[PDB]
Amino acid sequence: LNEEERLIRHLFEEKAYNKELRPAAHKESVEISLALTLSNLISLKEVEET
Amino acid sequence: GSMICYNQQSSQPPTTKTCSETSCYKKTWRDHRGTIIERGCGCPKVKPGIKLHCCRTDKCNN
Amino acid sequence: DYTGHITWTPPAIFKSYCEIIVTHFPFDEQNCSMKLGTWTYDGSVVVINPESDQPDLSNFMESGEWVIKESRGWKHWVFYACCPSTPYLDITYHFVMQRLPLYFIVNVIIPCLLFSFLTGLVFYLPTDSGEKMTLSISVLLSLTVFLLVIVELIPSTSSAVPLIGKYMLFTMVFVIASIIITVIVINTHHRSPSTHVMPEWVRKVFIDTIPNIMFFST
Amino acid sequence: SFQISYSCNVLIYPSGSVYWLPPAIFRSSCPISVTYFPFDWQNCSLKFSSLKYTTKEITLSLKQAEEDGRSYPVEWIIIDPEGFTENGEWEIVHRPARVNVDPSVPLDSPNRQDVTFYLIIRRKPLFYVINILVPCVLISFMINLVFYL
Amino acid sequence: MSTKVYLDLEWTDYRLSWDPEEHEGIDSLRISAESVWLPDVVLLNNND
Amino acid sequence: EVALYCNVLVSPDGCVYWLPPAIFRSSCPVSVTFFPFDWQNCSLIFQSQT
Amino acid sequence: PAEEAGHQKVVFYLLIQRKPLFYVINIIAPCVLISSVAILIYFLPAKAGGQKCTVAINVLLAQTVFLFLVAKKVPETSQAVPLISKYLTFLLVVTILIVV
Repeated sequence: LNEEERLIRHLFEEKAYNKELRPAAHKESVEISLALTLSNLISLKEVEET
Repeated sequence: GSMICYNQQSSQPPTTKTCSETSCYKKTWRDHRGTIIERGCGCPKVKPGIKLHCCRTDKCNN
Repeated sequence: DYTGHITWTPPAIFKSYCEIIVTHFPFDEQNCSMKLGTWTYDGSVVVINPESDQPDLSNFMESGEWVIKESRGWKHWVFYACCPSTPYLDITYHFVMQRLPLYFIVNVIIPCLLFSFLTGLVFYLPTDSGEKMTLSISVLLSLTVFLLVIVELIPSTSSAVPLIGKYMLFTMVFVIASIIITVIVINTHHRSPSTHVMPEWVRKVFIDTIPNIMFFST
Repeated sequence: SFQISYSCNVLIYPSGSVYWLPPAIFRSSCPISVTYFPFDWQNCSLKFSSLKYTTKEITLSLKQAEEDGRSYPVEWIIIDPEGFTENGEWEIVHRPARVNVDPSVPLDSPNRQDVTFYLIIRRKPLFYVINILVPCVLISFMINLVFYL
Repeated sequence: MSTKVYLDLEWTDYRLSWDPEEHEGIDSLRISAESVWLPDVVLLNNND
Repeated sequence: EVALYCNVLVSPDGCVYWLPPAIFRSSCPVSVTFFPFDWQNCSLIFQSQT
Repeated sequence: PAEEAGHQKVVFYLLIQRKPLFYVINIIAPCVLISSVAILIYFLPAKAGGQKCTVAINVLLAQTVFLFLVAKKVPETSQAVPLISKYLTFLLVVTILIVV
């Protein structure tokens, strides 16, 4: 626990992390990379179009 | 009649076993986390989308 | 406990995906699995071990439709080519189960058998009754109406043709062949000298070659 | 149901990279073309975007994977070949993935950028051929028999 | 009738005004809806 | 669990009264031999979870 | 085990009898009547215009419609055959024998 708890206390208490703020400058955009894994295809309901 | 096949997973340290079959196989595929390589005996039937390499020689699946 | 041991037994409703083989339906055997694992922790930080080789069936309620013949749990280590120091662990509990087929035997197979028996009855009904086509067409209509029952009761899967579906298609083709052959017989029965001339091969076969075996008058 | 199903843990690394793999069960609108039923194929899509942030705040892109030290964008839906069970009636023919930015909407609209994963799927007609189509055709072709009666 | 829609609600909160030149040119903010006063706008004729 | 978590009624002797209402869907194995002239024996098993 | 949690149980039992009036009115009595129609073919003449086979086979068609009606109402377990399913199968077989 020692280094894990120390790191959490360093990142979120000592550094005062704010989840409401973006990790970027105000005029800068954050690059989000997306991928999708299809675990399984359940159904295509024709009448309900879903 | 016997044979020596490899059977280690992916990039683990190599291991070997005794195949009573006439082929050894390497089986490669890729899920969302990375590439898996499975080595063993025979020539199994694989699902579509899986690379398969069967070979009839000692220590031939690597 | 005072030693730090934690036991946690939460309930859950597990909805799992399972390859269903309908080749032998309603006499099919299924093998359905539940793969469990730590989603965000790999084997190097959290090790999961099975409590027993088998899942616990002591508090298992008897199922209405299935009998669980076999059950086991297997732990799997998965290594990737990129990282040879961190395994990924899972525990897969599989259950091999057998369907009880009585419902589909009673509600699908038996009426199909009765219609198949009715199919051949039209060939003992004389043509002078004026009821051959009524009988055959009505058997076909009963089969068509029973198709509603079957589409209601049988799964709509295209992975394979169910055995019971093969029996259905066989019975359907059987009735249709009966209707075609009955039309041929009825057409033969109203052949007249004014319209047709008896071929010599028909006289050679159907008068002497076969009826000599039977007991009537040429 | 806009959101992912299970809000799992994120993994953070010393470089500051954040990895997150939430699983989700999604019900989306796939318009159905019935023209060639039961020999039809459908084109469904899963359109992912942020309604909380715009193109000025975040930039959507595909994942960049590596092979032999060379990077490539993952332009497809990942399906694990070993663990995937095919749907009982739908086979998958194409699995493309795209980043779409349309200029019609204003730039301050969160709907400007999106990442779309498409499934082009062909129906397996075996159930309908066996249970409906063949009996229907064979009964319909018996209408020619009244000319022999 | 089942519909999927996007509402468009515009109003003025005098308490949430600031001088952009006193805050390094920030002229717009994206604040979680639970943190600000919302009008209590609801669909009155919902069936469910 | 129960449908509504209402108030308890505490008395001076410390004895607590609680009457929560509940909608319950319980498992009843249906004996089908004499359907529709059948009778069923349904059960509601209550126990402490912890 | 006394230390385990869920072993002392309070069990409330409900022994409930089904009121079968809906099935009597809408399924059983009409099926009985329609099946008893088939007994009348023994009084029709055995010639053209008597219509024995028409009556019997159309009764069977009606019984198949009744199979569809009950198919949406019977439970789908397999320890026992329901009484209504047994009776409908019996009526079917009786109609088959009448046709024979």
